[PDB]
Amino acid sequence: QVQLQESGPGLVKPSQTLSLTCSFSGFSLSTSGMGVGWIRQPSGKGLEWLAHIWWDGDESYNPSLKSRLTISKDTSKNQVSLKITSVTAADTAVYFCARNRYDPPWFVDWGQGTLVTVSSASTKGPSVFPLAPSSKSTSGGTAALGCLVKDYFPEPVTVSWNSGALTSGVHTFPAVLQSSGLYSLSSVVTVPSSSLGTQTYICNVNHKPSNTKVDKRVEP
Amino acid sequence: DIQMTQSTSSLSASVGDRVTITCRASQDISNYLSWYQQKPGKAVKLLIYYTSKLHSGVPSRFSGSGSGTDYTLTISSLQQEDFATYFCLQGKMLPWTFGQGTKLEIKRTVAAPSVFIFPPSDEQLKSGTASVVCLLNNFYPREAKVQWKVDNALQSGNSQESVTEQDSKDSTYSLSSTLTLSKADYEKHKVYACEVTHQGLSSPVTKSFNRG
Repeated sequence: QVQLQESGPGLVKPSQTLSLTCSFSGFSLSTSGMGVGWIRQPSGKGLEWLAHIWWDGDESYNPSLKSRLTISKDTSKNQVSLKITSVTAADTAVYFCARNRYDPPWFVDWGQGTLVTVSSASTKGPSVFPLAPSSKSTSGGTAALGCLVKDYFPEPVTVSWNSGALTSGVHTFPAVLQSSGLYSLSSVVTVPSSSLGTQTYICNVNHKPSNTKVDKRVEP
Repeated sequence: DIQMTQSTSSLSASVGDRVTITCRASQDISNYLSWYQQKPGKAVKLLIYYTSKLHSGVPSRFSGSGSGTDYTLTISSLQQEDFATYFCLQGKMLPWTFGQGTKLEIKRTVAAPSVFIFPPSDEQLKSGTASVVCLLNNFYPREAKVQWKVDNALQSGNSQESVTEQDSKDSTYSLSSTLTLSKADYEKHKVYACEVTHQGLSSPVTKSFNRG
């Protein structure tokens, strides 16, 4: 029933202020005992608690982020915000918001998170190339095809197949940082060779930071 | 400041196994401990709160025990959907602190990868760059060796690898390897091969193509 969603700028320059918002439904932050917390996770690392705010406005902060955090709430808008001053590459992480009722907090519901990259580098849209299925993949068996999403910054890029109608056998690989400082990824799908053929395969690419959208038809 | 520790960083366990995940607090936390499950690409979920209380909607195979400093999360009979990173959290004193996390992998039967080679598209070549892609599809265990051969010459330093998280449907992994070289260097050679070494293969499998 309860839903939480984090939102942020995605890319922030070093020394600037990062602003994050947690938008929720299914509960009220005016309900006695209610609280909302912020937790972060740097790539390949664990969970770190950052801040918390109660229904009565009482704020709690992790001293490891000393004098850099400001947690606030707007109960009439079902929103909780987090402000992080003087950001550095050490603040690059996925930011999550979570809710609890009563003390101590049992974080009962969490949002999916928002990725924040702290970098001076400019936003760049990707080029999308088809990975055409081979002439001899497996005649009357399984064929593999995909899309190469190359030279973009920052993360993330959204990849779907046939506007979300094709999910089975899909593998969207985690992006790799190239020597140029730009990301590259491949998204593949294994399908029956007999449908190559008669069924249309389109990869839908959306790089939200640059608003670069590419839908590529992948044919043999 | 309460320090939380999880002695197991990561482990693999078979479906049906009894799994034990420990958490240790630097001082008495008076049962104010909760367990969280982080599945790849999904929101974190609360499993157990106040040491042993089961969160609504969580199956009974998940149980919590402990007192003072030592706590344990038990999965009585592991299911294939249980692969995730498990975190403990203390609520005894501010600042609230988490354990480092325990990554649990599903141990399944060995499966050889299905190997596919993709030449650089005609569209990409029109930009002076050529990317050759090798796909290793649905294999177990995670460990796999990819060797790029250009006109029988072994390549080094010009390739990058990416591995997916464990598959929710069959407990396998998939791997993508990209060989990067200029269009000028791409047109100089004819044979482009991807050699795969994996536990599921009796001998290494090679997938190749002729540019023309």
